[PDB]
Amino acid sequence: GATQSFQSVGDLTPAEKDLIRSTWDQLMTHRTGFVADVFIRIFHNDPTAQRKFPQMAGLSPAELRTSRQMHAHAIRVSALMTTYIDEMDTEVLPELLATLTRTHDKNHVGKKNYDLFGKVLMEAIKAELGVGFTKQVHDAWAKTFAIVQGVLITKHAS
Amino acid sequence: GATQSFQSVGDLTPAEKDLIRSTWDQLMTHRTGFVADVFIRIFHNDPTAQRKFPQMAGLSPAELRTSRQMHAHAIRVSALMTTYIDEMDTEVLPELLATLTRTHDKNHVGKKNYDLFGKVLMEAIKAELGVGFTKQVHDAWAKTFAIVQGVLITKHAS
Ligand code: HEM
Ligand code: HEM
Ligand SMILES: [C-]#N
Ligand SMILES: [C-]#N
Repeated sequence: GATQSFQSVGDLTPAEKDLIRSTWDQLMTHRTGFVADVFIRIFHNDPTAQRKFPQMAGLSPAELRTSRQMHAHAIRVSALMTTYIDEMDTEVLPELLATLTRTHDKNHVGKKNYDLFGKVLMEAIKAELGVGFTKQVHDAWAKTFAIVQGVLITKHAS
Repeated sequence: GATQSFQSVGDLTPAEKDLIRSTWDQLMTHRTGFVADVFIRIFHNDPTAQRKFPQMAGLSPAELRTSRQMHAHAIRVSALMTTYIDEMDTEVLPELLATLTRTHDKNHVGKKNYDLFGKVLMEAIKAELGVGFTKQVHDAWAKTFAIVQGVLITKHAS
């Protein structure tokens, strides 16, 4: 329990920061790719997943890769993520994220469900095996998912 | 009452279409501009407005132009609108719009509230008085707000 200075308290650093801008560009050639991929994977270990997304709605877990009611979330979330990227240390990062915390905080998205996304995201970054991408991204992206994920709070405000 | 072919049944035409792509570009220099402007206006004639948006939440109708919890909706909705623009005759326009129809259809957004947005949008286009912009945009944009607005249905499905 805390009541803090609420900002994404230190967004890595300029030296670490810069990478997630030029890396995002590379991995977001594939708006339907990297994210729909990042998602079919989360759905394979977790059960709890495929039922809490209204439009994927319990119809067929495993069969995926792409088709109709899923190519929609592939982009929907991805241009809006290029909004979080664009607002990296730009004031409206609090108010932006909070309307999104209003979404997830409803259903029952918490600390369990979050460490599905954030380590399957780590695996997506392996398939772009252009040899050993530096350990500063293996700190940095881990440091981002640690401070940007709904600024940690969702149900954390008593 | 109908059960139709549901698509945005004829998105104007290539001849009319083209304009809303090169016009969108001009008017979406100002992501916080044109939309926050398009919105402060809706709020001046309608009462019903300023209370149904969770983040503008009843605190001060008239004072606006910009500040914190409103510069957030200014962009949020605008990159996602460049998604509808980008998907003009691209299959995922049904599934894209429908998750958005799921949002508005909840509260009580209907045919009344819609002809606030769509004629205040007409007025925004006047302030870009670069002399008399052709009557084909004064058909076309009127023809778009007539077929893209949550593909008309929201509460229209019995
Ligand atoms: C960096 C990670 C994530 C971000 C920033 C993100 C982003 C988004 C976005 C943009 C939306 C739409 C919000 C709106 O309605 O305005 C969304 C929807 C959703 N998210 Fe998160 N998401 C993330 C992680 C997760 C995780 C780990 C869960 C875990 C349960 C999750 C579950 C959902 C659900 C249930 C929806 C509803 C889909 C709908 O009907 O539109 N997301 N997310
Ligand atoms: C071309 C016109 C419009 C479009 C495409 C549009 C788009 C959007 C978008 C992108 C959202 C966020 C949906 C989400 O949660 O994922 C939104 C929210 C909302 N819209 Fe619409 N809008 C339009 C017209 C209107 C009108 C005329 C009303 C009338 C009442 C309205 C009221 C709302 C409300 C109540 C919100 C909730 C804001 C929030 O808490 O995020 N909008 N709209
Ligand atoms: C969010 N998915
Ligand atoms: C929608 N505003």
